[PDB]
Amino acid sequence: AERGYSFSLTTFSPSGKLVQIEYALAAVAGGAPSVGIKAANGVVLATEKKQKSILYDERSVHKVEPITKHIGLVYSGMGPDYRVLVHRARKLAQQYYLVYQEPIPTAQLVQRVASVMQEYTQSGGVRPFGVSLLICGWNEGRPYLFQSDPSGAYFAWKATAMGKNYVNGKTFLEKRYNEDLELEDAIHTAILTLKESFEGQMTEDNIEVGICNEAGFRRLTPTEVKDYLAAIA
Amino acid sequence: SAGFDRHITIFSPEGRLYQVEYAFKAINQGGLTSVAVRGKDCAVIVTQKKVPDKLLDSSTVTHLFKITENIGCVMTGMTADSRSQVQRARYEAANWKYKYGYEIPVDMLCKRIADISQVYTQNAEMRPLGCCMILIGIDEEQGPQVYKCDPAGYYCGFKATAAGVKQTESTSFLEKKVKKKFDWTFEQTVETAITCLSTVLSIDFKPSEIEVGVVTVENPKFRILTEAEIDAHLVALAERD
Amino acid sequence: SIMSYNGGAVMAMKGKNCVAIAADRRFGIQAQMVTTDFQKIFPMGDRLYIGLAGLATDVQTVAQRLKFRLNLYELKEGRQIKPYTLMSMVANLLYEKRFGPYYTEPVIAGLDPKTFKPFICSLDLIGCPMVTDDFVVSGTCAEQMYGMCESLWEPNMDPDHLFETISQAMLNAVDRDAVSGMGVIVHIIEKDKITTRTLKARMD
Amino acid sequence: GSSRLEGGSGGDSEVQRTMLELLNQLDGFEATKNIKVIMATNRIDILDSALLRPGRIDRKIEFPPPNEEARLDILKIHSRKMNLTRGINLRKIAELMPGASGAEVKGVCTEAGMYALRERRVHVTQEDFEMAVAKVMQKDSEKNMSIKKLWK
Amino acid sequence: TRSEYDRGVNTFSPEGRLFQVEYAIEAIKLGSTAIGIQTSEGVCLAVEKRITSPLMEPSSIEKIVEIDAHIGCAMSGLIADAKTLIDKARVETQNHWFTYNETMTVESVTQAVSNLALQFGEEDAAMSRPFGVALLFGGVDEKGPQLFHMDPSGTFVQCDARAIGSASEGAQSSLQEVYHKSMTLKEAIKSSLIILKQVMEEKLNATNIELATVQPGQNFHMFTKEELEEVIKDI
Amino acid sequence: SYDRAITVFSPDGHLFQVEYAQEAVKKGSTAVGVRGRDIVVLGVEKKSVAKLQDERTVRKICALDDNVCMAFAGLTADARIVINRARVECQSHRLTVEDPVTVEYITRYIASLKQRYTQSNGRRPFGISALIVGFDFDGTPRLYQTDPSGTYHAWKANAIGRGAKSVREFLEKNYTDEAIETDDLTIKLVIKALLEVVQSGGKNIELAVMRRDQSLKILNPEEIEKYVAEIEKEKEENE
Amino acid sequence: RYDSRTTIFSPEGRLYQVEYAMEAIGHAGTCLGILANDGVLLAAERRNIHKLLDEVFFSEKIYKLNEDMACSVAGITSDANVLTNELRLIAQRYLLQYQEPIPCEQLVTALCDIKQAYTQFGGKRPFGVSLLYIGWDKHYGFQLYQSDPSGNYGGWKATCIGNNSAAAVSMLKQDYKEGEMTLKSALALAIKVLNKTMDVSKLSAEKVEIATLTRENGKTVIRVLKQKEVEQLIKKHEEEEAKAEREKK
Amino acid sequence: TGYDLSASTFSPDGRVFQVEYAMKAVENSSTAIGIRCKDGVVFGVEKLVLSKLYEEGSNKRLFNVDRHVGMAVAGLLADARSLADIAREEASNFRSNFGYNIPLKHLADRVAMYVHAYTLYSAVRPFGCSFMLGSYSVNDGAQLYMIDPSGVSYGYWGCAIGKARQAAKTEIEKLQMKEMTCRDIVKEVAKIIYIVHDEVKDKAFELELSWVGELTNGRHEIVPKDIREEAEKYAKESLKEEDE
Amino acid sequence: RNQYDNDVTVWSPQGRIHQIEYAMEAVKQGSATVGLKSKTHAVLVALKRAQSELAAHQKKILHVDNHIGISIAGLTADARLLCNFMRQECLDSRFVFDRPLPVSRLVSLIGSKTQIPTQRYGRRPYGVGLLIAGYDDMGPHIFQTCPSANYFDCRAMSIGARSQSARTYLERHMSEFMECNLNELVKHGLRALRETLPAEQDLTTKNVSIGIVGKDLEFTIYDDDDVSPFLEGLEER
Repeated sequence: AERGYSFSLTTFSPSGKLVQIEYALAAVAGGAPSVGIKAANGVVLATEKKQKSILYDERSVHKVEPITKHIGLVYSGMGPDYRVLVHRARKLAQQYYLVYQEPIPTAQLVQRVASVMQEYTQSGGVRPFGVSLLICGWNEGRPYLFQSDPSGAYFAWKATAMGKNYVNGKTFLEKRYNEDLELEDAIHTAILTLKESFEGQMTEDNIEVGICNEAGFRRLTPTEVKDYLAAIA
Repeated sequence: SAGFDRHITIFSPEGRLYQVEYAFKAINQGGLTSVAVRGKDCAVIVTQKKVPDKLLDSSTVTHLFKITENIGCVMTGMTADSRSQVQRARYEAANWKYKYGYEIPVDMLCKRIADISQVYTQNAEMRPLGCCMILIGIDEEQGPQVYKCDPAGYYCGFKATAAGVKQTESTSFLEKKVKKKFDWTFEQTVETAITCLSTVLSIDFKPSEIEVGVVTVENPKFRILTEAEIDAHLVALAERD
Repeated sequence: SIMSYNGGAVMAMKGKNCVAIAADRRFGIQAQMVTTDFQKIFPMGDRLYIGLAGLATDVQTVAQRLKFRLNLYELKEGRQIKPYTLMSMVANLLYEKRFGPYYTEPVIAGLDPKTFKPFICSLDLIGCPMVTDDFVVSGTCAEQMYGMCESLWEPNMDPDHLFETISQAMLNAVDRDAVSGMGVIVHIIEKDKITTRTLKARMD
Repeated sequence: GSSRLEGGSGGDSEVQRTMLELLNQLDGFEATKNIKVIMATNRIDILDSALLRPGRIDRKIEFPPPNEEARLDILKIHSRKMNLTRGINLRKIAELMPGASGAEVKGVCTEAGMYALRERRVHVTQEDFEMAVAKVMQKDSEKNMSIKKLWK
Repeated sequence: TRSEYDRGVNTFSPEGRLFQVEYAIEAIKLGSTAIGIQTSEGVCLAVEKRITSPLMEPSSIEKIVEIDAHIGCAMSGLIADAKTLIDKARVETQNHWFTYNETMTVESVTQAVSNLALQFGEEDAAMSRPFGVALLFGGVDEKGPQLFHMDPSGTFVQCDARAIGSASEGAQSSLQEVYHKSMTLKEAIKSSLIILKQVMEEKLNATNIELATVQPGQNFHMFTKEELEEVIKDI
Repeated sequence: SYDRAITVFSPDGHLFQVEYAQEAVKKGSTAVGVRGRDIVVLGVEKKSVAKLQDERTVRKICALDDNVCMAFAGLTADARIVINRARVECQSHRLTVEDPVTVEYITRYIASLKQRYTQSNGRRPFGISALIVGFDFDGTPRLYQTDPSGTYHAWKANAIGRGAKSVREFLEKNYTDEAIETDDLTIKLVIKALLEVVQSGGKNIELAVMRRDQSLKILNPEEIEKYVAEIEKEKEENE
Repeated sequence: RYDSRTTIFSPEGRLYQVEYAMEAIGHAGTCLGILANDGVLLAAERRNIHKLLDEVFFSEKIYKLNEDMACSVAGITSDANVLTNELRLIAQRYLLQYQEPIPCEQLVTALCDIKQAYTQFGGKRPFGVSLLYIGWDKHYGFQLYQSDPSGNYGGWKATCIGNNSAAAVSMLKQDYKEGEMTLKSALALAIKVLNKTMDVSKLSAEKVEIATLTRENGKTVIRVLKQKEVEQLIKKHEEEEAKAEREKK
Repeated sequence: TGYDLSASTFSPDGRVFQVEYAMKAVENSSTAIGIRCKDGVVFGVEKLVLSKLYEEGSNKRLFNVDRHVGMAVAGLLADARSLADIAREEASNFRSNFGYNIPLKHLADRVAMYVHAYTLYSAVRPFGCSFMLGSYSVNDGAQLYMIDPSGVSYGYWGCAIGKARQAAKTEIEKLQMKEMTCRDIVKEVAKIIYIVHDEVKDKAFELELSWVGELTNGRHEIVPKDIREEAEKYAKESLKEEDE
Repeated sequence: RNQYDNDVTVWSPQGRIHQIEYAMEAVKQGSATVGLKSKTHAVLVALKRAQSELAAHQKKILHVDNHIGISIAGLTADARLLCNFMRQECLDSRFVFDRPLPVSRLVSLIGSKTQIPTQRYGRRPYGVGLLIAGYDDMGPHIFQTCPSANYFDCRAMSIGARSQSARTYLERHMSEFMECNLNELVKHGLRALRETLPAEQDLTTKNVSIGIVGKDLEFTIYDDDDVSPFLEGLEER
C-alpha cells in the first residue's frame, strides 16, 4: 500500500492512513473470538478459550475478569497487552473511587482506558496495544457494553463480536438480536454465536462467560457454564 | 512484507511480532532441555546437563535456582539472560515478602516476570531477554503449581510441561501419559519426567548428566536431589519397569 | 485566630424535600468592616450551594478552584454532580493541601438531582466529611450557631417556617457574634423553587 | 503518451519518442489545416503536460457521472426497447442508483432483463429493477468497523 | 563514498577526518573578505562590505564590531554564528574585568571564544554543528598590539597579518608579498585598502568597505566617512 | 542526501533547510514598509476572501507595542506564535528596565528566537519574514527586517513576500528625500509601490501608519480610495 | 523525501506532512455551521449508523466547551477526544484566572497555538482534526470560527468541513444571505445542504445531529435538537422540495 | 545480513550477532590461562610486547580487584581496564555494605550482571573482552571463574582464553590439579604458556604470572622475581625436552 | 566495511571496531612529536606546525600541573578538552591531597575517560594521541595514550605523522639513555626529530618546541630563542 509510511506511528501517509494502527487492528482481528450482548436487564460477555493441549491447566489465567463490583472486561488480541490494560483499568477505577466516593461510571472508565491506549499510540518508540477490549458495566439502572480499540476509539455496542470470525459473529447477532431481550436468553445467544465459529466440542471448561446485572459483574462458574451448555444443547 | 522484522514495536501487515518469535527461536537455542511435572502433592523438575569437559566445575554449572525458600525454577536458553531473569525473580519475591508480609505465590511471581517481559516487548529499550523460565512451588491451598515465563509475557499454569529443543516431543509424550491416571505418586512423577527425557533424547542418563529439583507438601522447600538420590531413583525405576 | 481574622458564619438545615442555607455578610480585616456584600454562598448547580466560611482569601480561592474542577466534571460526564459526589470533591480538595490548609469550613447544601431528597454536610479545614440528617454550621460563633440550630430545629419541616427558623437562628447567632455579622442572606431550595432573602440585621 | 521518464535502462524511450512525434504533428511547423483530434483518456493527471498544452489540446471536456437526471434519461434511452409494465418508476430506480455511471445504468437494464428472462417472461417490474440495481452495484465495503471508525 | 562519513559531526572518516568540520571551514568562504594587519603601532582591520542593494543603511552589516575598549572583531561567515560568538566574547571580557579587575588579553579572549566554539556534539552543555564563521580579533594588551585568527574548528593562532573570507587565498599571497615586519599604522591601512581594491568586485569608493583600528592609546576606533574618503584619496 | 537536516552542512557550505524556509517565506502575500521624517507606514496586500469569510481574524499588521508595529509574510501560525512571543518579551523588557523597548532591541530578540529555533534538529524554522517599524524612545523612524535564518538588517523601505523583487526595485528607483519630505508623499509612494502587484488598489490594500508619540492607525478603505484617486490624478496629469 | 517528518521543509517550502493531514481531514464525517443574527448552529452527519450501536452519548461530533461555547470535531477520534478535553481545560483555566468566560477567538487562538506547536516540534504528528467553533461573548456577540490541523483559524459566516466540503461550501455561498438570515432559515438551509451533500438516499433524522446556540435572558443556551425536532425539520424540507417539484411540473 | 547491527535485535535463528562478534574479537588477542590448585589459584598470561620501546610491566593484563581477587583479562585492553575498575568498585561497595570480604562467586555474578546489562541495550556495544577471576580464602577454599562477552559465570578448575584456548585446555586437561601444590602448578603454568605461545607469528613475548593461596595468606599478588625466573627456566627446560 | 564503520557502537563481522581504528589513524594526521627520559629527567620535543609563514606556529606542548606536561597529536578540540581535564584533575588532587598527582594514576583516569566514549553512541572517540612527560617521587615517566583508550608506559616513544623513523632512532639509541646528562638527552631527542623530518628541511628555533621536567625542576617549556642553547650545540648530519 503505502509501504514507507508503515514503520512510523508519527507520520501521515499521503491518504492519511495510520498504517501501524491498522496493522494493530489486524493483529486484534487475528485473535481468539469474543462476543458481547446487551440484554435489557444486563450484559453478557463470552469468549472462546480453547487450550493448545490438555497440559495447559485451564484455571490459572482467565480472559473475562472484573474491574469493579459493577464493571468487567474481556479482550480479543494479545494476552500480555490485555493483562497490562486490565491492570491499568483497575488502577484507574481505584483512582476514580478515591477521588469521588462513588463507583466509577462505565462511560468514564472506558474513556480513560481509551485515553491510556491513546497515550501508548502516539510516540515513535512504543507499540500500540494489540488488543480490543469489551467492557460491560451496570452504571445507574441501565446496562452498558462498550468496545475500546487500540486507536483510542470507543463505542457503545448493542451486541457485537470480534476475533477470528468477527464477521460471522456479527451477522449471526444481527439475525438473532432483539432489543426486548432477557439476560437468560442473551447467554444462550452468545454461546450459540461462539459455537457457530467454534472448532471442536464446547466443553464447559474451555469456554468462559461473564454476566453483568444489577447484582454486579460476575464470571460464571464452570458448573453454571456446564448447566447452560446442557440447556442450549 | 519483510521489512517489519528489525524492530520489536513494529507490527507486520498480518499483525505479527517477528522479534518476539525470534526470541522464542532463541529459547530453542541453548541446546539443553527441561521438564516439569506435578503429582498429587509434589512437583519435580528435571533438566538435561551438559558438561562437555572434565575441566568445567559441574558444581557451579547448573540450570536450577531456588527463587526463595519455597519456590524453585529451571532455566533454558541463553545462560546470561537466564541468570539475569533468575536474579530479577529473586528480587521480586523478596520485595513481595517485604511489602505484603507473606511469601509470593508462584503464579504471582510468574505474572510479575511476565509483566516485565511484556513491558520490554512494548517499549523499544531492551531486547526481550531470551530465556524460558519454569517455576515450581507449593501453594498452601491449591497444592503444587508449575508455570512458564516465556519471553512474551504469557504465564499459563500447567499440570506438566517441557521447554527447550525437544519441547514438542516432550509435550506429546507428557499428554499421552497424563490422559490416563493424571494423579501420580512422587516416585511415579519422577519416573514420568525421567522417562520422558530419556525417550525424547533417545538415550538413558547417568546420574551426573541430569539435575532434579523437588518440592513436596510434606517438605515444601525446593530441594535439589543429590547424585545418590537420583541414581537410586534411576536404578529402581529401570529395574521395576 | 486565623478564622477569627476575617470572621464569618454559615449554616444549613433540611426540612421536607427542601433545604435552607444561609450566611452572614461581612469582610472586616480584624475589626474595621470593609464591605457588606461578601458572597459567602456560591451556587455549584441548579439545587446545590456551598457556604464556604473562614479566611476570605481561602474562601474565594476554594470557591474558584471548586468551580473550576466541578465545571470540568460536569462537562466531561454529562450529569450534574450529586451532592454526595460534591462532598467527596470538596473533601479531596481540602485534604490535598493538608500540610498547609485552606483555612475554610465548607458547608454543602442541596437537593439530589433524581430523587430530590434534601442533603447537607459540613467539612473541616483538612477535609473530614461529616454528613448530617438535621443541620450543620461553620465559621466563627459556631457555638451560638450550634445552640440556635439545635434548639429551634424540628423534624419534617416545611419551607416557610423553615425559613423563619433559619432567619431567627442566624440573626441571633450573628447578634451574639462580635467579629461576624452585618446582614444575613438566606437561600431556600425546593424541588422546583429557589428563594433568596436578605434578612434584616443589626448594622452594628 | 503519459508523463515522460528519465531515459535509462528502464525507460520506454521508443514509446516516448513516438509520443513526441505525435506532439510535433499536433503542433509544430506547418500547423494542421483541417485535422481535428478527439483524444480520450480515463486518468488525465498523468498525461504529459506537453499534450495538455492548449494548442495541442485546445479544449478539455470532463465527463462526470450522471446527476440522476442524466441517469433518468439514460434509463429511458436504454429501456425504450424494453417491454415495461405500468406502475413502474424509472425515476425511483434512478434515485436508488446514486453516483452510478452510464455503463452501470446499462448494466442495470441488462440485469433487469435477465431477471425477467429467468421466469421465461417478457415482463419488467419495480421488483426486477430494484434487484438488478442491488446486484450490479455490489459495493465491497469494509466490516471490521474499527478501521471504519478510526475517523470520527 | 563521501556520503556516509559526513552525516554527523561525530563520525570519523577512513582518513580520520571530521568531514562536517571541514565542510563548515568550506562554508567560511561564502562571506566577504576581511584583512587584519598587526604593526608595532597597533592593529588595523579592513573588511569588504558587500551591500547586496543600496537603500540598506550601512549600520546593519556588522562585519567589524567592538570587544571591550581594546579589541575589535572582524567576521566572515554566518551572521547568526557571528552574533552568538560576538556576544560570548563581550560577556567573557566583561566577566574577566568584573572578576580580576583588569582587561583580558587578546589571546585569552580568543581562547574563550574558541572554548565556546569547541562544543560540537558534547551532551554536556546547545549547538550541534560547527559555527560557520571565522573571526579575527585584533587588540592591544600588555604584550603590545596583537592579532589572532579563530576558525570554526575552535583553532586559534596568532597572525601578524591575515586575511579571511571569499578572497582569502587571493589575499594571503598579497599579504605575504607586501609584509615586512616593521610598518606604521598608516602603511598597514594603505596596504590593506590596496589589497581590498585588488580583490573587490566594486570600485573601492567611500562606502562598500569598513576600516577600524586599535592603537596603544586611543581606544578601538571606526573610521568614519570623512577619514575613509581621506585615505581613499591616496590609497 | 545533504538535505532534510537543519544541522548538516553541504559542500558549498549551505544550510539547505533554512534556505528552504526562506523559499517558503517567498510564497506569501506582499508586504511593503517605508519610513518617513515623522511617519512610518506599512502596506500589505489582502488577496481578498470569499464573501462568507470574516475579515477581522486575518492579520498581516500587528502592533508589538505602543511604539512598534510588525508586518508579516510567511506562515500564519508561525506568525501568530512569533508575534505573541514578541509582545510577551516587549512587556517583559519593560518590566526588567523601565524604558519602552527599542525597535532594534525587539527585532534583535525576534531574530534570536528564529536563530534558536533553527539551531537544533528537532525543531522546524519559523518560515516567516517580518518588518518591524517603530519610533525609538528618542524619536526616530526605524525600520528593520528579519529573516527565518535569524538574520536582521535595517532598511529605509523594503518589500517582502511574492512581489518582493519587483516592489524592491520600484522603491529603489523611486525613493528620495523629496519623495519622503512630508507625511503624505510617503503614503503615496507606498500605494504606488504596491499597485504593481495588487489589482484594485483600494480593495486589495491595507495601510498602517505610525506617527511620533501617536498610536498606530489603520487607514480606512475610503481614505485608501481617496489616496489612490490622488495618485491616479497625478499620473494622468504627468501624462 | 521531504515528507518523512512534520519538521521538514521541501525545496519549494511546503510542509508535506501538514498538507497530508489537511487532505486527510477529507475523510471525516461532514460537519457544517451557519451564523445568524438570532443565533448560530452546527449540523453534522453520523458516518456510521449501524443498528447494533447504542446512543449512549447524546452527541458524537458536537461538544460543549463551556457555558457559552460549543465545537464540532472532524478527524481522527483519538485526537478529537484529546483536543476536546484540552479545550475544556483551557476555557476553565481562563475562567479561573479572570472570572469571565473566555472569548471564542481567544480559545481558538490557544488551541491553534497548541496545534502549531505540534506541527513544529520534533517527532509528533500534527493533530489531524479540523474543528468548527461557535460561541457567544460580550465583545462580538455570536461568532463562528473554523480551525485546521495546521493551527490556522478563520472567522466565517458559514462554512463546512469533512466530506463533500467543496459542494457544501459552494451551496452555502450560493444560498446564504449575508445579513438577513434567521435561525429557522439557517436550519432549513443546513438541512437542504446536508441533503444535497450526504448523497445517502433520504436524509434520515437518525443519520444527522444538529445543535443551536442562542442567547436567552442574558444566558447562552446550546440545545442539541431532539429526534422529534429533526424529523419535523426534514419533513418540512421535503414538503418544500415536493412543492417545488410540483410547481416545476 | 541486516540483523547484526545493534545488539537489541534477534536474528531469525535467535542469535545475537553482536555478542557473537564480541566473542570473535576476544578470540583474537593474547592468551591467558588460570588453574585452581588444591589450596590456591594461579594465573599466567602471554603478553605481547608490540614494540621494544615499551618498558617491562606495561599493559598489565593481570589486575587485582580487591585484595583477595585476581583478574586476568584477554581481548580489548580498554574494555579490560574499564571492567577492572567496575570490579574494584563493586568489591568496594560489597565491603562497605556488608563489613566482610566479597566472595568471588558473588563478585563474578555481579560482573556478569554488568556485562549482560551492557549487551542487552542498543545504544552501547557488548564488552569486547573476556576475563578470569580467581581467589583463595580459608572459609571458601580456592575459586576460579571465567566471564565472556555474553556474561556467563561458569566455575572452573582451570581455563584458557584468547587466541590459543583449545590447545591450552587440552594441555591443562592432562594435569593433577586437584592435588598438586602452588609451587609446582606455577611451573606447569609457565610450561603451558611456553608450549602454547606462537613464536613464529607473535614475535615478541613476555610471561606474566600471579597466584593467590594459603602461602600468600589468601592475598593476591604478583610473582616474586626469583620465583618467576625459576618457573620460566623450568618451562624452557621442558620445551627443550619436548623438542628433543 | 561500508556498514560497520558508521558508528562506534557496532562490531564488524571480524571482531574489530572500525571507528576506533579510524581514530587511531586520525592520530597519525598530526605533526611529529617524541618523548623520552633519563634516570633523572623526562623530556618531550615536537615539531610545531605553521599554517602559514605569516601566522605564528601553533603551540604544541601543554603545561599540565607544574610536574607534568603533555604533547598532543590530533584534533585541537579533543586536545584542549583532555588538557583541561588533566589540569582540573591535578588541581583537585593537589587540593585534596597536599601533594602532586601520580602520573600513572593521571594516565589511568585519562584512559578511562577516553574509553567511555568508545562504547556509547553519544560522542566520537577522543581523536588525540598524548605523550605525557611527568616527574613523581618514583622518577621521570613518559606515557603514551591513544584514542582507543590504550595507554603505554614508554621509555622513549614517538607519535604523529612520520613517527616510524623516530621510533627506529630511539630503538637504536635506547642503550644510551639512563646515563645521559640533560644536554645529551635533549640532543638525543633533537636527533630523533631531525631523522623523522625530511632531509631538505631542518630544525629551526622558530618551529621546534622543547619541554623538560625532572628533579627539583618544574616543567619548563622552551620555544623560539629559548631552544637556541640546544640547537646551537646540536651536531649536524
